[PDB]
Amino acid sequence: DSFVIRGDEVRQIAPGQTGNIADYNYKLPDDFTGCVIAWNSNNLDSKVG
Amino acid sequence: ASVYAWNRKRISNCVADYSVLYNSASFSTFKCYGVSPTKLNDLCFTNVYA
Amino acid sequence: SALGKLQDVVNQNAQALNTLVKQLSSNFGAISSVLNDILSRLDKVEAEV
Repeated sequence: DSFVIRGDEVRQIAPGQTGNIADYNYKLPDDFTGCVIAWNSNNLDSKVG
Repeated sequence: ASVYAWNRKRISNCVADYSVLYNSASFSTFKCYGVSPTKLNDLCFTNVYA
Repeated sequence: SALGKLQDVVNQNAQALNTLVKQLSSNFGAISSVLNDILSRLDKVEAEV
């Protein structure tokens, strides 16, 4: 599962979390089996203005 | 205040929404002890001291 | 005073049940002896512990 988010919201990408990303965008199950991999992409995904 | 002589504000006689606090990701830490931060809107307290 | 052997058999069964009930007031290292405190104060990820 692949997506872009701001650096603060990475802490919502875990089982049993709450807040606008966990609530309204991408919810993990309480007994998720898997791995969460994340990296800063400011060089690719940001733009001026 | 300076941490040697901290403020203590009595919080009382009110309705309070804690969801507006803990969802403000500007807080660099939001630990809770004896309660879940998400569950606070389902509770009442005799007083709160900030 | 005569029926001590029979009153002892009544008393031991009542004391065993009263002890079994009083043990519901013990914490055993939990936040409260009352299960509805734990369920009303915490999320499943804490409440299961």
